[PDB]
Amino acid sequence: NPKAFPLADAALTQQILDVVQQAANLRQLKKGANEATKTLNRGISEFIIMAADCEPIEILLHLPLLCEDKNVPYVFVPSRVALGRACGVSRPVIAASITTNDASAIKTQIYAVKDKIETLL
Amino acid sequence: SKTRYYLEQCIPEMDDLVEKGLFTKNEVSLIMKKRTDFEHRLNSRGSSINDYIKYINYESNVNKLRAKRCKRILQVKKTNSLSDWSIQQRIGFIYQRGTNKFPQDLKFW
Amino acid sequence: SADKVDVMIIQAIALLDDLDKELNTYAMRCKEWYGWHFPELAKIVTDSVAY
Amino acid sequence: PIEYLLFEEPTGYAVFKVKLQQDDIGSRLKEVQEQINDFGAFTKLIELVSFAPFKGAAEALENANDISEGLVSESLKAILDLNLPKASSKKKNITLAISDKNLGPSIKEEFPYVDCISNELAQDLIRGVRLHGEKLFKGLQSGDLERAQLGLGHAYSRAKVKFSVQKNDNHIIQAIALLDQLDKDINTFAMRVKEWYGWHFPELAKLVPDNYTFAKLVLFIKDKASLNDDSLHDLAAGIAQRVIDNARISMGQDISETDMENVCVFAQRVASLADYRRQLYDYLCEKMHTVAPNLSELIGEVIGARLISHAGSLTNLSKQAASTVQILGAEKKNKGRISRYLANKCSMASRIDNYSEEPSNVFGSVLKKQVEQRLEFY
Amino acid sequence: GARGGAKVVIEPHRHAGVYIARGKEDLLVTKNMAPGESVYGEKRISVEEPPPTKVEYRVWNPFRSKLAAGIMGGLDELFIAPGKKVLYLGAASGTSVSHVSDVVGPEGVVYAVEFSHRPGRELISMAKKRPNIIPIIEDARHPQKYRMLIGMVDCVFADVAQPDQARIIALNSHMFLKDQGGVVISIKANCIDSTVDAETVFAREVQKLREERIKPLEQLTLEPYERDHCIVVGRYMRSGLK
Amino acid sequence: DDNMRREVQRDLLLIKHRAALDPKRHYKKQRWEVPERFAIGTIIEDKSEFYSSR
Repeated sequence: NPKAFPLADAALTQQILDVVQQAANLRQLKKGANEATKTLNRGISEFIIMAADCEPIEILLHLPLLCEDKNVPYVFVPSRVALGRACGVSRPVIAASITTNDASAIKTQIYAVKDKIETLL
Repeated sequence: SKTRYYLEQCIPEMDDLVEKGLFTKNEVSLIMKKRTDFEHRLNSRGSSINDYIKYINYESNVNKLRAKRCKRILQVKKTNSLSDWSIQQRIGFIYQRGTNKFPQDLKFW
Repeated sequence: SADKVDVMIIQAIALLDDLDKELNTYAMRCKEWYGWHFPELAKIVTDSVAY
Repeated sequence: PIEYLLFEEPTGYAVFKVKLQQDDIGSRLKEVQEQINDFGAFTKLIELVSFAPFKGAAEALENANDISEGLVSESLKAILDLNLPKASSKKKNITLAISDKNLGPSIKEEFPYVDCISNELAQDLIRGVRLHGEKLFKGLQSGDLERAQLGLGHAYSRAKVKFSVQKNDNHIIQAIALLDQLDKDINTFAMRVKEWYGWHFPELAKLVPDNYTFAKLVLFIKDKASLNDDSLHDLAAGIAQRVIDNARISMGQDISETDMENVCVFAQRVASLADYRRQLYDYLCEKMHTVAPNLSELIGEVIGARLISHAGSLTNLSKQAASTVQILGAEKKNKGRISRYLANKCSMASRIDNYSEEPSNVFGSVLKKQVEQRLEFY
Repeated sequence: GARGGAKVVIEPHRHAGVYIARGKEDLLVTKNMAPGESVYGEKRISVEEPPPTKVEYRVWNPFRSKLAAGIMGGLDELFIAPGKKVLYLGAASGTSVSHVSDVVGPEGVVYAVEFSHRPGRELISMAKKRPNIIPIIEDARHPQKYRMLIGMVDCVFADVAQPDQARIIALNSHMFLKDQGGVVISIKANCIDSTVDAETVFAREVQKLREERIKPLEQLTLEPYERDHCIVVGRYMRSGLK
Repeated sequence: DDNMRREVQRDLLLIKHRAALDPKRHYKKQRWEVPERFAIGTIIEDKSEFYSSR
């Protein structure tokens, strides 16, 4: 029973982070832990992703208490550098979020991802 | 009511208790009106174990008086009739009813 | 003389009032700090010196 | 066939004999399912025949955990072994109206001659005895149900969460909110010691301005009659000679006695308050080192206690974002970007030492080194 | 507007327990049970009363609490009176249960159930402060394993986020709710069914209630505060449904 | 109190005629009879808030 329990396996990892890159190219993503919690307690968040190998794990483990209280799915991913390459940014981002927007052309893939990870959790 | 039912069930003991001459009609009506008031107090709305205790005391003392008038008037101990076990049967009924209606007092138990 | 003086008996009840409100706020702080170990007695005793 | 019922209650286990039966076929009718609500007909239907209270608090928690996972325990098995008759195989086996199908097989495993039952008849009979509550038990108890179930609920919740009762930030909250108010109270009462001992020796507020050593030497010199003992004043406090000759040259003086004695009582008690402050500050220093060590090493102990007090709780501070750790006064262009850096590093340390199970100091130290390199960038 | 320091009158509302705080712009305000400490970071009115005493009040942020939006949109009657016992299916954290607690008051109780763990420890750390609530950290889908510690609540309320909403409230209300008692549920359309839209999923849920013997009597949509939720108020009839 | 202290006679008239206090608000129409039980409060701001509602 570790502290990063809903850790996604390989194929679900690849589909959630190509949805990440589509969102980053569609200007619908928030990069980083404190902007993630700011958009989370603002409310606009379809789902949030953390990285399960940051060198202190608690600096993004503070996000569960917000997200499963405000009823939004959350998923750990086994590589911060892969999530950085997904977000399309130089330094490794460890906590990304997808904002909510019904004027974005990845709504179908976002909802498929969200249904898969609610079944995962 | 049911107080009428209990009082009417205790009539044959006074019936043979006057049929044998050890209790005449005046004093048996006296003990019957006293038992009437005691039994309505027992089957009131919100009675008490003190009322159960003193009604039991009345029945034990009328049993002692019945045995005394039996050994004085008829000069026999056991009258082999309904008049002997009836008061102890009633005391058993009163103790069973008290332990049903008030089960938390170990003094009465 | 200065043994039948009044400028100390003014500040004596000034001290009594300040000490009264200080004892009240210390009662509140001790009641909640011990209540974090034991909440069920701040409602059952009220006399703070007995507390 | 419902003739015995088992009810579980946060003071004890109850077992009820079912005197007569409920109407089974018409058990959705209004004139039947109002009889469960009213009291004058429910005691026609259910009487109490056994009530054994578990008396230990921890044994109540253990019975509640064994029921909540659906398993028999010592007190439940004890009262069923007592009350449930051996229905011999010529007649039948006895029936028992219990509340849940998860519990059912675990009493059927242990007692063979019992037979559990929970249809909607057992459901609404248990609902009726739950509704009427205390008025069925006719006084076979000592203690009401709601306070006992409050305690049992809090204990069952903490035993399910396995909540760490060593991560205690409320201690640091009350510690610093007592500490600053206690410094203010020591200062005010020491001003009262000064203003009350002025009538006996008004050239002492000039010489001895420190409140604690003022109160301690007021405890030392009672009346202006010392005049000789110079070798105790450097202990209790050069200026020894100034206060000694000012004990005879000044004579702005009232000669009063009982008020001087109560000044002495007041002064020694204010000195006791100063000793209490000087130990409580050290207490919350080491309790800040124990509870919140990374934030302690990064920002300092009393600044950390002030910051957790401003946040309200350590968990609330952690679930705050890293840009809303703006607090005025604490975390004291080139004078502002260093404070922003220290702010979100303080939020990072807060996240570490709150969401850890019990924290370490190595991340506080490398955070200190990172922010010191960012300061030496200037 | 409504900054910290203005003077606001505190008028009483129809639903006893809550109050309207009328300043130059209005607020919805409940009378705080444990004074001195906000629980999820809301602003507090603080009135003085005459031995000088000082009692405080909390605002009720409807964008972050469910039934506050229903109260401000205007419901005919709730069942959360200042004496009742209130069950709370899907108590997330203190952020609404503290408001339902101090609406209920010092006599009645609020049994707040919760399935997750980290909101559970937050709920317990809030629950030590005020005494009229009972935190339970059990799944709302199994009302036979916290049947030990509660009994005969007087109104249930529901915010759970599962597509067996009606089965959850039906099982918890059969096991605990008394007859002629209230049930206030809060359906989230996009949560429980994403395919078909809001009014169809609301009608399907309220049909499931009136099959499970809750006679519904109010439906509110709370549109300017949250999107496409609904508050459905009902009685639990069990005897004389029609 | 029955004498009404005149300050909560001023500001109750103020919030009763609140609709003409600033020409960008437009409160919805309501009669607002004066409540015969009412207090006067003071908004304690949040400690984690500054520069925007203090």
